[PDB]
Amino acid sequence: TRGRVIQVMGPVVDVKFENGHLPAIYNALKIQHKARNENEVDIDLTLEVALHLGDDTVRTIAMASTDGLIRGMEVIDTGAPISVPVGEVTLGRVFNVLGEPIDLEGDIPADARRDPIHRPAPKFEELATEVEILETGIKVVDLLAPYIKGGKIGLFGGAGVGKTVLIQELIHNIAQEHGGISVFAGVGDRTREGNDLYHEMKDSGVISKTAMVFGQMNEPPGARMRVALTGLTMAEYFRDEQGQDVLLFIDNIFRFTQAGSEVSALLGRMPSAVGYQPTLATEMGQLQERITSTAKGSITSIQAIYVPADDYTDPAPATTFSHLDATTNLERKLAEMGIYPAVDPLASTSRALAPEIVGEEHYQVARKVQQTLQRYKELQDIIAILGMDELSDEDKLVVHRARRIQFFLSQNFHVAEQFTGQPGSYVPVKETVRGFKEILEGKYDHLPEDAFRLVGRIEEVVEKAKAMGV
Amino acid sequence: MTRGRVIQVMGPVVDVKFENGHLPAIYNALKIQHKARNENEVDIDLTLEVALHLGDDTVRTIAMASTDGLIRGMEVIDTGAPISVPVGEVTLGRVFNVLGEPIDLEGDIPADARRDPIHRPAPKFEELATEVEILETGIKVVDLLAPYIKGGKIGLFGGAGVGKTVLIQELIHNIAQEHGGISVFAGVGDRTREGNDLYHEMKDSGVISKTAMVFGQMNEPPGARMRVALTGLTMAEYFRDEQGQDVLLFIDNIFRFTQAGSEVSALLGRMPSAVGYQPTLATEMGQLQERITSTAKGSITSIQAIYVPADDYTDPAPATTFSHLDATTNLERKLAEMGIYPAVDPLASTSRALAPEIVGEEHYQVARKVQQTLQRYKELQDIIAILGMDELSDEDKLVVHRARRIQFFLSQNFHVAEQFTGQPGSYVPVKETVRGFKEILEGKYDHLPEDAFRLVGRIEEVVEKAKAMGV
Amino acid sequence: SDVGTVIQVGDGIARAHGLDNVMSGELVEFANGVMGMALNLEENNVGIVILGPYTGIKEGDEVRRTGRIMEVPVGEALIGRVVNPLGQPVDGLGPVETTETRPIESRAPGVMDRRSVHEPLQTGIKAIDALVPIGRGQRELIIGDRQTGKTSVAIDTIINQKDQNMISIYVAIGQKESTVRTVVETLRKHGALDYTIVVTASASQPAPLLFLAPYAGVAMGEYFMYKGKHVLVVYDDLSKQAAAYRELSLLLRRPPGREAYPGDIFYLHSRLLERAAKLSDAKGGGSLTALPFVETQAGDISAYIPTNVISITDGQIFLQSDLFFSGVRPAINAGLSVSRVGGAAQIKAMKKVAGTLRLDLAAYRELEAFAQFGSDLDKATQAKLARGARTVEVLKQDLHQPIPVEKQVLIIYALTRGFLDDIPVEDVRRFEKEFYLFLDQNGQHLLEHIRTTKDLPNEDDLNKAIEAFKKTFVVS
Ligand SMILES: Nc1ncnc2c1ncn2[C@@H]1O[C@H](COP(=O)(O)OP(=O)(O)OP(=O)(O)O)[C@@H](O)[C@H]1O
Ligand SMILES: Nc1ncnc2c1ncn2[C@@H]1O[C@H](COP(=O)(O)OP(=O)(O)OP(=O)(O)O)[C@@H](O)[C@H]1O
Ligand SMILES: Nc1ncnc2c1ncn2[C@@H]1O[C@H](COP(=O)(O)OP(=O)(O)O)[C@@H](O)[C@H]1O
Ligand SMILES: [Mg+2]
Ligand SMILES: [Mg+2]
Ligand SMILES: [Mg+2]
Repeated sequence: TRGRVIQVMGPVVDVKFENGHLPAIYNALKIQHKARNENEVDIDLTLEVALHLGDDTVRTIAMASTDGLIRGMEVIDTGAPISVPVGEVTLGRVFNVLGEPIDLEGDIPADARRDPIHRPAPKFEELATEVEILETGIKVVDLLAPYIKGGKIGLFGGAGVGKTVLIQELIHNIAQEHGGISVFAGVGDRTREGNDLYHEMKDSGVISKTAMVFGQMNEPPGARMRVALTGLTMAEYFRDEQGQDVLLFIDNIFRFTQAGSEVSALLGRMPSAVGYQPTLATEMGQLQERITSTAKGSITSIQAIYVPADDYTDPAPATTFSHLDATTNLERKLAEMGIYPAVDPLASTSRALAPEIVGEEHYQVARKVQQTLQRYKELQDIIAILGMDELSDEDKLVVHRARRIQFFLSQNFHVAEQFTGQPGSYVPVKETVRGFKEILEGKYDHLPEDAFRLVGRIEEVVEKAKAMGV
Repeated sequence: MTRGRVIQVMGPVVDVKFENGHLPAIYNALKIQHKARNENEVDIDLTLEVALHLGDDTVRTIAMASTDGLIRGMEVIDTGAPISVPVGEVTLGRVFNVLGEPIDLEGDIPADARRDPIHRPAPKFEELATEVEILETGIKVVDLLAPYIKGGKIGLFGGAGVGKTVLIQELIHNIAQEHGGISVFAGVGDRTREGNDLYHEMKDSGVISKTAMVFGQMNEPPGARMRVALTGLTMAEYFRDEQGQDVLLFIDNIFRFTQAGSEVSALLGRMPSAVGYQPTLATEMGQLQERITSTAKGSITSIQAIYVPADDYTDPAPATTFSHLDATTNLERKLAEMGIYPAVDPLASTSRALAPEIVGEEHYQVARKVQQTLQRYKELQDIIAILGMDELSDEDKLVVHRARRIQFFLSQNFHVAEQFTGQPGSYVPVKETVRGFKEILEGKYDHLPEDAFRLVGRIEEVVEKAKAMGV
Repeated sequence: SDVGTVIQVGDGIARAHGLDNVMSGELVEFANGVMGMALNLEENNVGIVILGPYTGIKEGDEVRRTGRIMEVPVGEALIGRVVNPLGQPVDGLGPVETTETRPIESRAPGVMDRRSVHEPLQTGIKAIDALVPIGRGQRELIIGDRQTGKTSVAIDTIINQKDQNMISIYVAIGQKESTVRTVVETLRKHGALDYTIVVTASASQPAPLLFLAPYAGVAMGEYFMYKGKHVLVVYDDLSKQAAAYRELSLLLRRPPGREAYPGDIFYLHSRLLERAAKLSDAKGGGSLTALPFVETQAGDISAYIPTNVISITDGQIFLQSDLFFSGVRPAINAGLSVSRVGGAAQIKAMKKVAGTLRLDLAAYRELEAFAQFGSDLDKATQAKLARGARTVEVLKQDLHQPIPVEKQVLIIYALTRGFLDDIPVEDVRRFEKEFYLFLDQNGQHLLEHIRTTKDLPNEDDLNKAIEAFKKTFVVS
């Protein structure tokens, strides 16, 4: 009971299994062939099943390029979904979508258990709703949009704003804070960044308690689509057996939505909206709903999103926005201003900025900060085109402190070691919230604004000025 | 058995069923001769061009004249070759239909004449030449901002009603008298009125002796409209190769070739593209345009017009043909409504001949500095609509001041205009053009009223108008 | 068996019966003698895109199977010639002795094999080399409207590679064949054509030859990179390649998508654009930087081809038509152009001056966007508006006159440190002209230290040099 290939149309293939032996949907298939003659080409290729057709035939998608496929090749049926090896063995390694290790360190044995990629989501009975503030050590995120365990978190931006630099600073700070497993998925990631990140994590020695999944842009669209679910199935083993908080990072899900749109067009369905497939909310929900806090522990996730043209009504961002618990917006104007990670104080929102979850002082502090920056945002054009001396002395006070606040949300970073070389550091929550209480009190208003860039404490700001001698 | 039968008709398209082993090649031609056998039928002589095979010996064909009357089981003959045009010395002074038969009442072409295929491969990279120099033509804007190229493709782009044919007629009045070379004028998508008006214009000036002409018309079925462009080009090709004279080619409207393809493609049976066009837009349009080339053997200069389907240039058929043209003129409706003629877009006119080597430094500096003032004037038009003129200062006041005058002084009284309006026309030398626009940019004549600069030839004529208005 | 009969011949495509053992992307040869690239292996008939002229083929003809797969000729012999994507000479000058052949389609280098991009690709274009830097191995889009400056920037790149080793290539897709001739003679006149290959597919060519042109160009580039020499590939318009794919797929009856582009387009371009690399010292230290171009329709954005390519490439340059007609040349918008690799690629001297220049120009871009309409502003803003206006005027440049990096850093340094306040905005393009002559009449040691050290000279002597020139130069 092995199938035979009967059409090829690029990524799509058709296989005519003998009836009585048809695979399920989302099942997996192997081609291994060695060429009989000189003209032929040796092939090792896997396919996934995507819908059934009229008689015996099944319509499938290919995870490696179909070049060299004859008609009438034998297809092996695995009888199961794409199976990913799960265990502690995967700590430190880099994998492809099918679970083979890309790095040359070694090969996972056949004897180990492997878990299916596709599994039903958490039920209504099993789910729970704990609330705890996740101390990330990033001065904007901890002050103005506090992250929470158990939940989907979102980073929205254009291109080249800091999304990957920031995701690296997260992975490093969490590896210092806890020996909690991390899984990183580069879904449709440029093969260049994969080299940068693998060597940065090997050279800072952060990789001992992490795993990595990659699918590059030069992969078929189906292989770009299924890479996020491999990362899910790995993080799910660590929660269910080890029972501890296991972060899942996804490098950009915009490529994932587009890979689904291209697969639907190859399957011959009819577009909608700006050409996205019909089943946009379904597929994305299927992914996003597994990220949860059931009774064993957590799988809190931090994801980044490309917003094509600074208009957020495009289907992929708009469909994503409902699922996310807390979202911070990255704007290129601040990144080019050289204050980092570029996150807008006014446009960032979270569920967790309420006194019952975060804390009484934290609520009063954050709302004073945002009111100060909002009053600065409406005062700059008068400052530009009337004389700056015309601003009232109370508004002049709001100006002076808004300058300091805007700079002191910048922070010196371990990931800057590659780009600029400086050491950086980590800030616990208490020191962020107190330092901003120091900023808002105003006794330190004598120290100059230039000092406040790229620092981790108000004592560091005193030191930098001290070098300047202030 | 080389005779066939029509099996299906579908308008312009017809489907023949030749017996096995005698299928014609693509682009061959087929003849219909049918005796009107009974009191019900209509006699016809029609010829068909093969455009696809479709298996089981069927071939799909485009008719070259209206299909009213055809019957299932009626016979079709095979010529054996492409639509064959009679060419040589005797062509000059004659007017042909698309098939190569004369319609001019003068007579019929001797049967001994060599007749040639219309479909042949384009000239190769080793054969071309690039020695580039100005086709100086006296049209004030085209002599300044987008100088036309001797031996180069020239393009006129505009919407319906903006002024393309008046510009072509001024070009024939200025160039075709002095060129000293064979001119071919082909009408594709042409009004029959303009065809008669031209034939009388050419006889009244005697110019008809050297030139030859091919016509199709708006009332023709699409296949004829497509294959007129190719029949005209085959004539110009023979004269520049065998005789070696410089040749001038005019095509009246080349968009109608692509549109006729759009009509007949969906019936042929191939899926739409970006706005209903056939799939093979750029390959077949490029195939035609890559033949019209100035090899070393002898130069062609060719002046074309393209109707933008609406006032939208982002449409596929204008978009594919903007690449192929060395010098392009954009005619825009908004200027024409202001009464500025010819309505030439100063900012969007592009030509390879602009380059300090080709025009010289004095002429270059002026083309760019004039485009710079008009582009700043577009920016000021918005802010003056909010704040008013009273709020601008210095460099913004003088741009609106000089951009009005320059925008009017690019308008000229054509020698062909004397029928639409009582006026006499002009011819302006390049030197008077470059001095004139320099003098306006310097501001020597800033005191003259902006009314005076409209529809004028030289700055001396503007001073004379302004004197009569009381300066 | 492996001989088959043709049963359609329309439109530049065919269909055939038989050919049981056929493979996707195989070559099959017609009785006429031209050959085709099998591209849909459907249930009972093979789709066969036809290379060369198709007019001779008729139904009932026979196709034989070549057994080979698509391969390109490669050697040192090609350098200095103009060649067809199938590999034939089209320039005169006779045949080329290509020692061996490489496949058109093959796997790219893995994630481990590459290294970080750390050495520059100096272009000579002041606004790029300062504000949007390129490093060897980087892939960067230039996207703009028609007649804005895509090919002039490409040619300035190929012309500047005389001074630093680069086996550059240039691929022309769909072009008017007389424009290709004007380009080739421009490369010959500037003395630059003997270290580069030019590949031409003209507009007349049948559809598959437009489609396969960048795949064969990169197949030529990567051989030199495997030897270990730096390489540069330029694709003169990728959008025309995408259109050739659309027309080819629509004739093959494949389910369409947005616009009508077939759904495979993003994969097809990623197969092209991810072969570019910077191989490790274990693999030889080579490079293959690539510069694709896309022509956008009317300032269109968020369209299908531009968003695909903008997602793939590690940076993008956006050219503006309304900038060009306002006198900035080559027109480059600093606001919308980004380089993810930037900062690392630059020389250390450039890193100091170009980093601050980005800050200055971003700050004035916003202040001018609103406050220029009002006549009079705050003093500090009138100063920042003056510095921005001088910055854009000092970044204007001529055509086919690359400026060496040594004299770029010295003009940008003169700009940022504010030595140009005394001089008027109109006179600056003459301040540059008279200064670079002075800098070759005096200051050769400064340039020599920068040439090999990559390092900014001592600030005392640099200021002494600029102050002396400001004694010589005469203000209008
Ligand atoms: N130089 C000119 N001087 C005066 N009037 C002009 C001039 N050019 C064009 N016109 C006027 O504008 C119109 C131009 O008519 P024309 O035959 O050029 O239309 P068209 O653009 O050729 O149409 P189509 O695209 O269908 O061929 C007429 O009303 C004509 O009188
Ligand atoms: N740096 C420059 N300074 C002045 N003019 C320039 C410059 N670069 C290009 N140009 C001008 O650009 C025009 C042609 O542009 P170019 O030859 O680059 O075509 P393009 O804009 O790339 O469009 P296409 O891709 O269709 O060729 C000419 O007028 C040329 O002088
Ligand atoms: N702290 C920092 N110091 C210096 N440069 C930085 C810093 N953060 C970001 N950058 C620069 O900005 C770039 C941002 O690009 P990135 O967000 O990594 O792109 P992508 O998200 O597409 O991978 C970095 O590659 C680097 O060049
Ligand atoms: Mg990224
Ligand atoms: Mg007309
Ligand atoms: Mg070009």
